[PDB]
Amino acid sequence: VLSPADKTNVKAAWGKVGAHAGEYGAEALERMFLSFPTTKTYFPHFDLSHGSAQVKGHGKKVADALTNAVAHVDDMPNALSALSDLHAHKLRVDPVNFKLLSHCLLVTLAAHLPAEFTPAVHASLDKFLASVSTVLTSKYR
Amino acid sequence: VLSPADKTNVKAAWGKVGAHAGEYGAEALERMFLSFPTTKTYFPHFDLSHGSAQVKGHGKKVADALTNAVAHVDDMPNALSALSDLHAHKLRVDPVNFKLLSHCLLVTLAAHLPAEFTPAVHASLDKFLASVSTVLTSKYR
Amino acid sequence: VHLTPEEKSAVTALWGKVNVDEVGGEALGRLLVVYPWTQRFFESFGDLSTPDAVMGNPKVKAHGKKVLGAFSDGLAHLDNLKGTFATLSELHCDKLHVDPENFRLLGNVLVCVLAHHFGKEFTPPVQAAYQKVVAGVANALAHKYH
Amino acid sequence: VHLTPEEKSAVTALWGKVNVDEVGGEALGRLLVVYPWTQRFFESFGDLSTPDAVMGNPKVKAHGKKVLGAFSDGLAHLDNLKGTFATLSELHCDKLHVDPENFRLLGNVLVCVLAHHFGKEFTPPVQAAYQKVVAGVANALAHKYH
Ligand code: HEM
Ligand code: HEM
Ligand code: HEM
Ligand code: HEM
Ligand SMILES: C[C@H](Oc1cc2cc(C(N)=O)ccc2nc1N)c1cc(F)ccc1-n1cccn1
Ligand SMILES: C[C@H](Oc1cc2cc(C(N)=O)ccc2nc1N)c1cc(F)ccc1-n1cccn1
Repeated sequence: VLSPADKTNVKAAWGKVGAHAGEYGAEALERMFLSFPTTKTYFPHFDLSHGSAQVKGHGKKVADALTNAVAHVDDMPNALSALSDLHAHKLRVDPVNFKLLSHCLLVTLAAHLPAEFTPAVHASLDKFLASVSTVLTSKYR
Repeated sequence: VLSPADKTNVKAAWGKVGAHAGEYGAEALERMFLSFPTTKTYFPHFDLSHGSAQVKGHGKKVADALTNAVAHVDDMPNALSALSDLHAHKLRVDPVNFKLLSHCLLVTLAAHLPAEFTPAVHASLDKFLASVSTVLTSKYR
Repeated sequence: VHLTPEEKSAVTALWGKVNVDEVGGEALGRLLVVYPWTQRFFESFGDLSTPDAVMGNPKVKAHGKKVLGAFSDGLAHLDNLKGTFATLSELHCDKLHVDPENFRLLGNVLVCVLAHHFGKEFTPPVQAAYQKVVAGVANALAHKYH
Repeated sequence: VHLTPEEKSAVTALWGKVNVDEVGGEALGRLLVVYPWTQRFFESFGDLSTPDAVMGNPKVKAHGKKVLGAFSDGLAHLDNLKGTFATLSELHCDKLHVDPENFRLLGNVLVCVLAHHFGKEFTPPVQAAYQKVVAGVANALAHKYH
């Protein structure tokens, strides 16, 4: 459950990503596939080599989905319903993988936006990514 | 994220508890303290011996809070705000303990209401107790 | 896993009454229904689209019987779970890529099934002893992850 | 924990540049702020009521330095983590009753702090090597709970 301060922190921190969206999303995926190789088993059809156009395109889609979640932070089950049907019903992603990607996104933000990644902002982003993760792994339609 | 079917399944199974609320709540606590002794460290001031009046009284409070959560299933952050104040801000209960009590509640329901404890109902009760757990362990004031 | 002589006696007596044709399949079926992402590991079983389809699926029942056999094996080797299960842990970790949190989930679903079958006979002390057993089994299945 | 000669070299080179006065306290402070229930274990440190109060607390900074020392001890004994952390595992299990999931959380917070300090130099291959290290440390700390 996000606090009002959590929502302000998430809107401000994720707002600093802006046009870097795709780059941060692609780097988080790259970090995930290298650090936790079992995550690669969900993407057998992807070219996963460094500078892969497919990972770059996917990174943009993931980051744009998070931007959409921020734009509907009080109505995420409704706003993310199609993504939930994809990850929960179709792909059957184990919830552990969402913890891994969420962690890799935080690492990416810490490395490239250090002034924004304060302890309070880190706590708010962790809660936001955990809330998005529960929505994407739940069957509620 | 609870589905509309989840909400009705929870209303139907928990509705069969009724006057046996305190007894199921007390048994779930008893099961928890015996199976996972570290949970006793949150209750140093309690008499935790078998048939303890304190555990029985506490069991009724826990079960009545769940009945209230069922009655406000779409507005749990607001309805359970005082319980989040207590568990998240004051007692600082580690979220693992909520998984343990939730499991002990499911065991109690399986043992005493077998006709109610179908796989569909078991799935709905697990999701409901996980949602209640996140509310009680979150700081959202 | 350390069980008291009283716990060993209670665990053994209840285990001898377990319906070996049903309990495993019911634990596996409930895992698939309650934690739906676990279905990804069992695509070869066919139809798992509804709770009734899962529970009545013959592949779920046959595989569940094998899983129950492995918990039975655990109960017979409580002093050497890591050794006994070494090759089983290798299969789950290296070949199947099953995240270890799922082993804890299956152990707890099995406890729910035992409570469902035994009612008031699955007492809080009997449950406490079974929790030590299923935690031991889960830790042994996760041990080859490092 | 198995690290390649390349990973060993990258881990050692970055570790030698770690600010020993700050990194541990920042990892511990962030654990307390990001996972607030962890504060229950540190009531003797006094004021932890705000993020600024946590991060500037001298007990958090001094204890964080000891935690960093223990991760460093892990790096010095990668082939024998369970042996190295045996007494620390018993302390966190038997005396402190810290649930083992919290060890994984601290390891990952430390990785976030290393990324925060090193920026683009904390590359995806450097991170991957550190993930093996912190997972190894977390597993070794949890080993006496079984
Ligand atoms: C913050 C968490 C996540 C978000 C916001 C997210 C978002 C997305 C989006 C927007 C798509 C594209 C859907 C489309 O094509 O219309 C997608 C696809 C997919 N996601 Fe996720 N995802 C997340 C986590 C995960 C994780 C943890 C995994 C597995 C490790 C995963 C596996 C997939 C796969 C396999 C696809 C299909 C890719 C393809 O064939 O093109 N996702 N995700
Ligand atoms: C479904 C989950 C839970 C519910 C609905 C719940 C509900 C409650 C309620 C209604 C009270 C009484 C508040 C009052 O006196 O006005 C309470 C007190 C308390 N709860 Fe929980 N609780 C839950 C889980 C837990 C867990 C997992 C723990 C720790 C293992 C815990 C520890 C406590 C403690 C220590 C108190 C204070 C008892 C006293 O001094 O009287 N609770 N809880
Ligand atoms: C923690 C308790 C568990 C026990 C005792 C257990 C036991 C077993 C046993 C005895 C086998 C048969 C081995 C063989 O003959 O080659 C097996 C196979 C397997 N297990 Fe487990 N298992 C456990 C948990 C899990 C979980 C949680 C999953 C997935 C979520 C899983 C997925 C599988 C799969 C996919 C196979 C191969 C089935 C096939 O042949 O198609 N197991 N398990
Ligand atoms: C996984 C990495 C961890 C490492 C390497 C670690 C390391 C240490 C070390 C070296 C000590 C000092 C022991 C002594 O003075 O004899 C210590 C103490 C302690 N640790 Fe940890 N720890 C870890 C995780 C945790 C976590 C997650 C918690 C709580 C959530 C925790 C709570 C404590 C507490 C309460 C003490 C005693 C502090 C005091 O003296 O009042 N530790 N830890
Ligand atoms: C609008 C939202 O509604 C709910 C959020 C829930 C979250 C969980 C959960 N598990 O995080 C479980 C039940 C919920 N029920 C709601 N009504 C809400 C209401 C509130 F009073 C405070 C914060 C939020 N919030 C916005 C984003 C995240 N939380
Ligand atoms: C009213 C509630 O609102 C939210 C629930 C949230 C849960 C999470 C979560 N992490 O489970 C994250 C964000 C949420 N935001 C909400 N607005 C809701 C809305 C919906 F469309 C479907 C189900 C529920 N629901 C009722 C009980 C539990 N879920």
